[PDB]
Order: sequence, then structure tokens, then C-alpha cells
Amino acid sequence: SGFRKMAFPSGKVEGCMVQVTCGTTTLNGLWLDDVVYCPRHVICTSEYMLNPNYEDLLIRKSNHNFLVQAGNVQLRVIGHSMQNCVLKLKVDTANPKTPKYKFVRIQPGQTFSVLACYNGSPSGVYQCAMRPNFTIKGSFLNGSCGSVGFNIDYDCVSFCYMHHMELTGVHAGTDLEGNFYGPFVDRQTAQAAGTDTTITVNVLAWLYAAVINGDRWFLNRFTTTLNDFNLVAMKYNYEPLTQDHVDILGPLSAQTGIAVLDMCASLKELLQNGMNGRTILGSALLEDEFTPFDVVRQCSGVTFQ
Amino acid sequence: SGFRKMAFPSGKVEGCMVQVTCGTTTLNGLWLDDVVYCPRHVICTSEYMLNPNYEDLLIRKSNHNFLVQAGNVQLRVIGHSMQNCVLKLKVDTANPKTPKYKFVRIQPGQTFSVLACYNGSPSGVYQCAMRPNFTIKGSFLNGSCGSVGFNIDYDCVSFCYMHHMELTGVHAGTDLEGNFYGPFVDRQTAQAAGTDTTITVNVLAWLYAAVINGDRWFLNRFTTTLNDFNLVAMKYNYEPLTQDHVDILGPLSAQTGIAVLDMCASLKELLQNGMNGRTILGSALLEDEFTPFDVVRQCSGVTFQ
Ligand SMILES: *[C@H](O)[C@H](C[C@@H]1CCNC1=O)NC(=O)[C@H](CC(C)C)NC(=O)OCc1ccccc1
Ligand SMILES: *[C@H](O)[C@H](C[C@@H]1CCNC1=O)NC(=O)[C@H](CC(C)C)NC(=O)OCc1ccccc1
Repeated sequence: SGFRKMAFPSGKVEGCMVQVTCGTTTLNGLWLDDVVYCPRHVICTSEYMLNPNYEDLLIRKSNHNFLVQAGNVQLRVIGHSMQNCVLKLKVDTANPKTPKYKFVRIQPGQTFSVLACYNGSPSGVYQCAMRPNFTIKGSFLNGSCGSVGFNIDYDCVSFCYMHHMELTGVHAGTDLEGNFYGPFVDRQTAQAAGTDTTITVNVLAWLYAAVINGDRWFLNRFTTTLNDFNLVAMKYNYEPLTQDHVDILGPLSAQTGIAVLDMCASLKELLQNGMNGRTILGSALLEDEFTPFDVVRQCSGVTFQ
Repeated sequence: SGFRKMAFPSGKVEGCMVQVTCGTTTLNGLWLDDVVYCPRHVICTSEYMLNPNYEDLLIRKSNHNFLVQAGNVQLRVIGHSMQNCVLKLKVDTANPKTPKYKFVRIQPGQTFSVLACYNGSPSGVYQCAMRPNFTIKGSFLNGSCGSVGFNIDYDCVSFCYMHHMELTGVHAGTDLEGNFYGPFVDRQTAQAAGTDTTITVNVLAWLYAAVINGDRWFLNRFTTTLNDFNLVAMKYNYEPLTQDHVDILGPLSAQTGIAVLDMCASLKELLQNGMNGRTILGSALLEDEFTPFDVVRQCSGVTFQ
């Protein structure tokens, strides 16, 4: 038993990280087969980040302007191209440690692991969610650009995120085809994230994890309707709940014998009375960064090969 | 910027995990050079866990009673021995993926990463601390025994923990020489953890991380003395603060220009007035599982090779 913010093992991703230098700008790249992927703003200078014209910047470059380092080994760039906001650098050596992979675009509310890197070198791994406003609350310093986010599916690494920029305390990036999550652009202008909301289905999955681990004090005998719940959730900035969410929570209600709409009644009380100084799973706030699948995986124990 | 419960990249450890089967009991083992390390209770039967005599159990076994699997490869056990509470299984193949390693015993208050495994297969990575009562608050299901805890030092993996048992919601284990943390034994008897306390030096390091990231509301102009602080800390079950702790916090006070004893005055107020419904770094409780070194690493950005 127990419950922890758990990330995926990062070994399969660590073997794909490289250092990409262009000029005096160094960041991380992702090396799969003979392509290195990295943020396109590696080709900006400190006198361009205000309003770059990336097509102009790229035509003025040749392959030898791109220093790609894998450990102490140098990779020769033999071709480059731009795909939306990422650069694809073709190199002469296919990465022998290339795992089975796919590129997927995730939805708000889903979680993934981030392998934070500096100078091509893995520094740390942590779990986070894509927020409803298409930012993540990460931990990134200068030089972390190009760090990637990923899930693991049995044996396949699904790459879903590449890091590009910090806004005001939060973090924004692209999928691996180079398309931004959210209405952001990769230039330094005054852009801000929209209003964040609480991911309701995730809070309910976490209350089920609590019940599974012995925390029961917030339960009650009431029920509510989907519609009566969503009227209260709206007032507290919670995402509305759909019949799809109920079905997804099905495995957890079956395991605890507590109906989804029963649990919504407890959440309604917590939202109106507060925690009153008690904690749930070691937290004094309602946690919304575990999906129903995260709870199942951790409270049942799925491995990976 | 940002602040996350961050674990070490697990790649170097994933290559050392194996499945160890003896009878109908399967758990994980650690494979370094030609030795596999695992909990000695793999040689217990379901009719022995009450009060085993491990020396008797071990003499009744031969090498071929031990099935060691590395992926889909079988390792031949050519010798075994007992070292306190762990089994050392000598095998015919040295692990080619053996990293540079040391075995270290950590102290209460220090943190490490746990690679939770099932059937020799890595499932997840998370960070935790060794509590003052020598338990950890982990997340472990049946079959997780043999999972290891580790720090990474530049290029060397320091192994500090092997998992053995769950008590009442918390988790207990040994160092890699087989000696338990705390006064626990590896049998099923009624043993309980002593009283846990809050790791004061870690709470202060986390308040500094908050200041570094813009959270300043709890600061004040007061100072206190080491002695006046420890009188309040005692009442709230906080570990007493020593002059060694002050010095360790030195790098963080220098970076924020806030003296250690100034910050103790703010902590004293938080302990006496409470949070009053505000949060610090996204938490409504005082967090004690980041060491001063964890804060420096994350708020400055140390990598590993
Ligand atoms: C690449 O490592 C870096 C990521 C930042 C550095 C600090 N933390 C991060 O996540 N990227 C940039 O520096 C990026 C460059 C292009 C978008 C031109 N810009 C960026 O993040 O700075 C804009 C900003 C605005 C307001 C607050 C903080 C940053
Ligand atoms: C090995 O994977 C397993 C670890 C437990 C299983 C559930 N979560 C864990 O961390 N080890 C055991 O089953 C262990 C066997 C030897 C110590 C004989 N015993 C154990 O943890 O059960 C004792 C216990 C007492 C009270 C509550 C829970 C467990």
C-alpha cells in the first residue's frame, strides 16, 4: 500500500538525449534513428528572440553550423529541415539505443513523465499533468529546452511533449511534430496563460486511491445527480463532469464498491465545508494530477518490458 | 523556475534488476558483477514467515533451487551465501551493464530515489526520505521486495536501501549489507514503528526554495535564537536544530540574503498561527522531504554522467 507521485522509469529515454549547439546557444535534442529533434529557437541569436523570422534564420545556416554531441561522441549533421516549431537534424549514425516509439498528442488532464536535461545530460525525472489551459507546472532552468515528456505503454515509449519556454512561473511546449500546446508562439512577447481549472475526474480518482489506502473520513451516505454536482463544481472552478468520466472511473468504483455519484456527493461536501484541518493521502488540498489510469496502475501494479 | 518532487534518472539501475524465484516465491534481485542480492526471506515458505530459522532453511537448499531470470535470459546460480538479512547468489555471468557503484548507509532525514519493481521489471520511480523512526512512506505492493533505493553522485550509483516489508502503512528495509534500518526483523510478528517527527532542517530548506521561486508571504522582520526556536519546535514534534544544520543551510541563505535564524522566526510563526488558508509551493502543509542539497540541485541544476 501507499501512494506516491510516481514517474515512469526513464532508462529508455536517457539513451536518446543529446546536446545540440548552434552558435553560442546550447540545448537538448532527442535522437531517434538518424534524426535529432530539438526546438527551432536554437538557431536564434540573443538579438533575435523578440521577433524572429525562422525561415530567414535557417536559410543562412549550413550543416556544419550544428554541433551535435552524444556523450563524448560527435554526430555529423548531413541534413536539416524545419517542421513547425522543431528542427529535424539528419545525422550519419542511427541511434543504436532507439526504443520502439510513437509520437502522440495528449489532451488536458492527462499525465506524463518529464526527463529534465541540461547539456544533453539527464538531471531528474518527475510526473506532471497537462493543465486545462495547456501549460504544465514543471521545474525547468536555463538550458532545459529540448527536454521531453513521455508515457510508457508496455514496451513502447510514447513521446508527447518537448519543452520550449517558461511563461510566468509555468511552462509551455510542443508535441513532437512541433505544434504548440495552447495558443503560444516561440518568441519573447507578452503572452499569458488563460485561467486554469481543477481537473474533476482526476480529483475523484485520487479520492478512490484514498479509500483503497484506508482514508475514509470524508465519505457520507448521500448521493447526487450529475447535473446537481456540475452546478456546484462550476462555482469552484472545477471542470464539469461527463458520463464519459463516470464510465472511466468504473473500475475504481467496482473495486471499492462505492458508486461514482456517491463519491461526487463527498467531493461536493469537501468543496463546500473544506478540509477542516484533516488530510487525505498526506495532502491538505484536493490533488488533481493522478488520472484514473494512474491510480489503477499504482494500486494494482503494472510493469513494463 | 518551479519546484517538483524530483527523482534521479533510473536508467543505470534498471539494468541491474532481475527476477529471483525460490519455490513459489518470486521477488526482485539486484545484479552487480556476478552477484545477485535479494531479501533472504525468498527462502521462506508460507508456513514459515511467523518465526523462520534462516540458517536451517538455507542449508536445506541447493543452487538449483534458485531460478534467476534477467529478461528472457536465465542465470545459473553457482554459489550462495547469507549476509545478515540479504542473500548473495553467485552466478556464472557478470552483469555487463554494471555501473560504478558503492553501498552506503544513509541517516534519517536524507532522501533517495526508489525504483519500484515487480517480477524483475521496473514499474515506477519516486523520491522519498528516511524518516526519523527509520521507516519510509513508500508505495509498494506484493512482489515489490528487493526493489532498491539509490542516490546518484556524478557517475557513481550509491545504493542505500533494499525493500523487505510493510508495517502498518509504512515500509521498512535494509542497507545493501543486509542490516535493517530501525529495530525491525524480517519475520511476521507484531512490531510497530516508533513516533515520527518532522525533519526541521528539511522544512527550512523548502522555505528557501519557496523564496527562490517567488513565495514570500510568510517572511517577517523578526529574528530568534537557536535556543528559543528549539523550545517551540519541541512542542510541535519537530527535530531540534543544531549549529551543523545552520551551516548546511548556508548556501541557501547566501543566495536569498535571508539569515538562517531569520527564517527560523518565520517557521516559528507558521507553527503557532498556521497557514491560515494560504499555500507554499502548491502545498498547504509544511513539506519535509527535500534536503538542503535537493533544493540546491533543483534550483541550480546539477546533471549526471
Ligand atoms: C530553454 O531552456 C529556455 C527555457 C526556459 C529558461 C528558464 N526556464 C525555462 O523553461 N527557453 C527560453 O529561454 C525561451 C526562448 C524562446 C521562446 C525565444 N524563452 C523563455 O522561456 O523566456 C520567455 C519568458 C517570459 C517571461 C518569463 C520567463 C520567460
Ligand atoms: C515483498 O514484496 C513483501 C512486501 C510487502 C507486500 C505488501 N507491501 C509490501 O511492502 N514482503 C512481505 O510480504 C513480508 C515478508 C517477510 C517480512 C516475512 N511481510 C510483510 O510485509 O507483511 C507483514 C505485514 C504486517 C502488517 C501489515 C502489513 C504487512
